[PDB]
Amino acid sequence: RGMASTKTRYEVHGSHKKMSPQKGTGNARRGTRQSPLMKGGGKTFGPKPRDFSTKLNKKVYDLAWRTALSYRYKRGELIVTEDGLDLPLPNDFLWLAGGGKLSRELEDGYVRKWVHEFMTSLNWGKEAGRTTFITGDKRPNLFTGFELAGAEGRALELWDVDVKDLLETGRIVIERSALKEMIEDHQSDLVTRGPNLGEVLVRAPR
Amino acid sequence: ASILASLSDNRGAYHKRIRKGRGPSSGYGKTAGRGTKGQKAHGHVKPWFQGGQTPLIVSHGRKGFVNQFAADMSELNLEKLQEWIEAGRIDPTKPITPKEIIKSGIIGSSIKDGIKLLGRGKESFKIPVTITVSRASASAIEAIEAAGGKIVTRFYTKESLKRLVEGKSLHTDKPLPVGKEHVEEILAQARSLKKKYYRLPDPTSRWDIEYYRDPAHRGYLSHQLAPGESPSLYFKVPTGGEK
RNA sequence: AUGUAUUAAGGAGAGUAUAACUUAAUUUAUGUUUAUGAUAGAGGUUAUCAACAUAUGAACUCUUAGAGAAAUUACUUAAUAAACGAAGUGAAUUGAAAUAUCUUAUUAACUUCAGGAAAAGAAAUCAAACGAGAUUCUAUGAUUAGUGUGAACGAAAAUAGAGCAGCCUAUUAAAAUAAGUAAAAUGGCUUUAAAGCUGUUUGAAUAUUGUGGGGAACCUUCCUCAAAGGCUAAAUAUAAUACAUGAGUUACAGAGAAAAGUACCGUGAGGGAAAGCUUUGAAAUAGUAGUUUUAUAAGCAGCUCAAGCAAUAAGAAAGCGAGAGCGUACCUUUUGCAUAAUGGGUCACCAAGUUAAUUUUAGAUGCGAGCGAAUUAGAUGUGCAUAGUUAAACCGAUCAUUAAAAUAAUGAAUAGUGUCUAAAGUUAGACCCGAAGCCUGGUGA
RNA sequence: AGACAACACUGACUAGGAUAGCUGGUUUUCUGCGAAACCUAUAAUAGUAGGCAAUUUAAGUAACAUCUUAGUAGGUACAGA
RNA sequence: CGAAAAUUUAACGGAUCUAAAUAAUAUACCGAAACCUUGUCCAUAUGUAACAUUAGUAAUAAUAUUAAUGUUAUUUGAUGGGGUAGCAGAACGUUGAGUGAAUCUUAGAUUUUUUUUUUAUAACUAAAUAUAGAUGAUAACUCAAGUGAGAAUGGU
RNA sequence: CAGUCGCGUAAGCGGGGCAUAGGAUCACAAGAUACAAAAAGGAAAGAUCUUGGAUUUUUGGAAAAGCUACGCUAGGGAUAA
Ligand SMILES: [K+]
Ligand SMILES: [K+]
Ligand SMILES: [K+]
Ligand SMILES: [K+]
Ligand SMILES: [K+]
Ligand SMILES: [K+]
Ligand SMILES: [K+]
Ligand SMILES: [K+]
Ligand SMILES: [K+]
Ligand SMILES: [K+]
Ligand SMILES: [Mg+2]
Ligand SMILES: [Mg+2]
Ligand SMILES: [Mg+2]
Ligand SMILES: [Mg+2]
Ligand SMILES: [Mg+2]
Ligand SMILES: [Mg+2]
Ligand SMILES: [Mg+2]
Ligand SMILES: [Mg+2]
Ligand SMILES: [Mg+2]
Ligand SMILES: [Mg+2]
Ligand SMILES: [Mg+2]
Ligand SMILES: [Mg+2]
Ligand SMILES: [Mg+2]
Ligand SMILES: [Mg+2]
Ligand SMILES: [Mg+2]
Ligand SMILES: [Mg+2]
Ligand SMILES: [Mg+2]
Ligand SMILES: [Mg+2]
Ligand SMILES: [Mg+2]
Ligand SMILES: [Mg+2]
Ligand SMILES: [Mg+2]
Ligand SMILES: [Mg+2]
Ligand SMILES: [Mg+2]
Ligand SMILES: [Mg+2]
Ligand SMILES: [Mg+2]
Ligand SMILES: [Mg+2]
Ligand SMILES: [Mg+2]
Ligand SMILES: [Mg+2]
Ligand SMILES: [Mg+2]
Ligand SMILES: [Mg+2]
Ligand SMILES: [Mg+2]
Ligand SMILES: [Mg+2]
Ligand SMILES: [Mg+2]
Ligand SMILES: [Mg+2]
Ligand SMILES: [Mg+2]
Ligand SMILES: [Mg+2]
Ligand SMILES: [Mg+2]
Ligand SMILES: [Mg+2]
Ligand SMILES: [Mg+2]
Repeated sequence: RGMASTKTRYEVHGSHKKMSPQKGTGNARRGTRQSPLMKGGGKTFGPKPRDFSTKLNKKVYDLAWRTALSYRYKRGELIVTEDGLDLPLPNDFLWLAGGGKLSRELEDGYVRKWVHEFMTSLNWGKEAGRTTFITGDKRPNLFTGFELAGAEGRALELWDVDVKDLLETGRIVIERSALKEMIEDHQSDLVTRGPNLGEVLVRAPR
Repeated sequence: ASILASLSDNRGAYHKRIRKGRGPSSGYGKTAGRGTKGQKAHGHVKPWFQGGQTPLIVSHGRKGFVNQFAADMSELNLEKLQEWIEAGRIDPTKPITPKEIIKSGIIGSSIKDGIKLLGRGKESFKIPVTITVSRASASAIEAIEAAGGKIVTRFYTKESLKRLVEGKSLHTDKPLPVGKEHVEEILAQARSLKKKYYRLPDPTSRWDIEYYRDPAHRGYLSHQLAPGESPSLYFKVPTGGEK
């Protein structure tokens, strides 16, 4: 944010009269009351509202994005899935929650219990780091599930991901379309004149 | 352990921070590298100050003036023009115009007051092309024609060169005709285009008109001259003989 | 602190159910939902055990009729702060290492007038032979053009963003298109000599069928606009209120004010505090207790040598120390200080090379004759480098002097660009603290 | 009487706007190197600038210092009239 | 002998000395933080070996190796060692921040003390007192500074 | 080195004086140069080269008299009571 602020001797309240005479009182000669040497005087080099942001080349920022995406690929922590990446919550619960029979206290108490036991079977929960789900759009089940059970992981939208978010959890669970759009938006250094970007080797057996 | 707790810049990128006024052992302690009670310790000296002695620019004076009317050409050589064609970045079969010289990158990413074709590497240039620039050196005009090409020097400004890249103006190697026997054909063309295109300006001053009026520069106004006529709008070729 | 939204007159005196606010100082009614809400009881003083929305009774005195020593008199359905805005008048400190022009500065201040904003505004504008198309706000353009002996001062076109709106039949009522006007001389202002503002004395013309203004001395052609009449929202300024955010503060901090312009000081204008909570308990200082030394001695109280004392007990000696020697505090400032040269009663806390823009360098690293930025199809948004040369253009791997030229002579030629870390030059308070003075507005006999 | 005009008067008090080539102060440790008080210019001599020149670390060295051997410039001590 | 000054012997430092004075010689000894020797610390080198971390490259169903960085040892029985103004390098500490929805804590996290150890502006061992499950503390690496005070007739 | 002049039989000499004692910029003025010309054609005002007028004599270049015993501030105590 960088909004911290402090008052200098030129902003502190009060009059700019001289405190004690130049000579005659025997004490150290003093000027105005807003000097830093006084009790309520201003801080000379105090913080001020300024901009802390720096610059990073688009090409260097894109290389850092594909380096964090490859650091996960070689370690097996990049698990891409198909589209429609949402938590497969039971149908009965969804029918009751949508209907309104279930109160909030029970609707939330269940999502927390199910998401915890679902992530533990997959070895994807708090006992094994955590997981980050990156999807193109916001899905109710997923984003709502990881809002009540946050110890098991989190969910993010493709536009809400940074280079620091890929490196902050145990695993990255990303969608096929999300990845194709994630590497296609950060290949500035590559696309300057193409390379394989989503080339299909084995097709889904419909 | 964690990756975010194991990142750092190369050691060669970090440098010592000198905080003055923080103890004797630091090496920048009391005086803070200022000396002892001078003007450089108490206040600030004017940078232009030399102690009182007059500077040399006042003892000699400033020499010359800065020409504020000279055109800022975008220099282009033949050694570099041949490299773009061998790489396939400039089509030699089509006319090479400022729109295609600025969008290819040969002259850079800055559009200046014109484009001048120079003659560096004129010995290894053997590609027949049809180039159009604002100027051309004597060695670049005959080097382009020795290979079997054609060159024409047109008049451009900084604004007209920008409209050519933006497509707001169509390129043409001919000046606007003059007379009542051309309105019917020129106005015909404007309607057909079905767009608001701007026109390329023609020279107006004496020097500008004369530069593109002589065949030495291959000016696009050279067709207005007779073989015995001179390019200058004031001087004339005297006649040789006894009379 | 910034951002968003909303709003566009403020204070005091006295009184009162001490969460409740005006002599009625806890008024009286509606509608809806009420635990699946909203965000089958007890309880009218043993009260307000109900929130939201919409209405509603009451609301004193002064500022504020007249007078006066404001909160009184006397009457009566008497009533509008500050900041922000425009114009008028207009300094000085400061810089130029003095100082007159200049800078500070179309500044501070004062004076009048006006509104929730005001001002300005739909070209007698800019451009340059192509064209743009009102005003206002922000950045770039620009430590530029330019001015000036200097120090310094300093545009416009254009570009990008915020807003966008045009008109005279103005959405609130206005022109029969502007004459003592444009302009000239002269005295000033502004400024580059133009354009613009102006006191004195003078004084024009009537539309592209080329009349008039401008295009930076000036004349002409061309271009361009149409003064001497008007209307116009938004983006902008300030204050109040509410909310959001925080590698902002957490009590000598934050604000001057966690009960504050209050207590207190001053005839007055004016100056202007301290003080959080139930937690923790540092140092200095004081009175004692244990161990140890001390009444023959001339110690910056430390250091080197060290007898002895010191644990009821197997084991375990920190501490104090007689006696011997060495040692004339610290800092600052100086050629040089134990100096009888400067500074300090002790301890705790506060207290000084920082930030911004700009211009550089080193190292590291990205791209690479490109870099950076920025974006179904296309365009758009500063910059630096890619070529040198001269006073300058022409010219150009060649250029300049040689009054013609010419290897006659002499000089100059080849990886840039962005980012981060650090150190820097420049301009800003500019590492911190400290004058006497000068100017303007007020106060007091 | 340079007298008085409310602590202040060779021109009061109060608020707003300064500079100071002068003085004082500038806070943790370790490591490497290590000066000068001279010349020139300056309304300058308490300042400043350019040198000499301290530091950093790269490229160079027929580097620099000292001695030996041969050579060269220049007139002091001394001695003399 | 000449040779006289005002606090006190008053320029042998003093005691004292007939040499323990003076002149010409000789030898031993003492004597500095100088030098030597044996160790230590630090700075800069030069090759080699080994250990750890990180990142590659190969091998493995019957581990080896390459590079960078840290570290110890060792080769040349390597060289070097005062310091103001000043210049430069390398670190520690303080406050806040990320990794952190992490790690640890009545089997005692935390306790301004005391104590112990380690080439040590720092942390650590133990002890004593009190009692916290996080509005607690925290390694490592990194990020930003209102970051370090015996000195301003400084201020509270 | 180029240009083109003098003297000398020639070699050759000549970019003032046997040597050592005469200040810029700015402004201004007179010649040349043909560089740029704020819409354009010219011009004005600029630019280069040569040259001139200077107790610019504080001669690296201010247009410049004193008093304060009523003095003020910041300092040094270059010894000033
Ligand atoms: K420095
Ligand atoms: K000092
Ligand atoms: K001056
Ligand atoms: K200029
Ligand atoms: K005028
Ligand atoms: K306070
Ligand atoms: K205490
Ligand atoms: K500080
Ligand atoms: K008096
Ligand atoms: K040394
Ligand atoms: Mg004042
Ligand atoms: Mg404060
Ligand atoms: Mg940073
Ligand atoms: Mg460095
Ligand atoms: Mg030092
Ligand atoms: Mg220095
Ligand atoms: Mg100095
Ligand atoms: Mg002078
Ligand atoms: Mg009245
Ligand atoms: Mg009244
Ligand atoms: Mg601007
Ligand atoms: Mg009119
Ligand atoms: Mg006029
Ligand atoms: Mg005119
Ligand atoms: Mg006019
Ligand atoms: Mg009009
Ligand atoms: Mg902070
Ligand atoms: Mg505090
Ligand atoms: Mg005794
Ligand atoms: Mg002295
Ligand atoms: Mg004493
Ligand atoms: Mg003393
Ligand atoms: Mg004292
Ligand atoms: Mg501090
Ligand atoms: Mg160039
Ligand atoms: Mg010396
Ligand atoms: Mg001085
Ligand atoms: Mg002789
Ligand atoms: Mg004696
Ligand atoms: Mg030694
Ligand atoms: Mg030594
Ligand atoms: Mg040392
Ligand atoms: Mg403790
Ligand atoms: Mg102190
Ligand atoms: Mg002209
Ligand atoms: Mg003009
Ligand atoms: Mg002089
Ligand atoms: Mg001289
Ligand atoms: Mg002296």
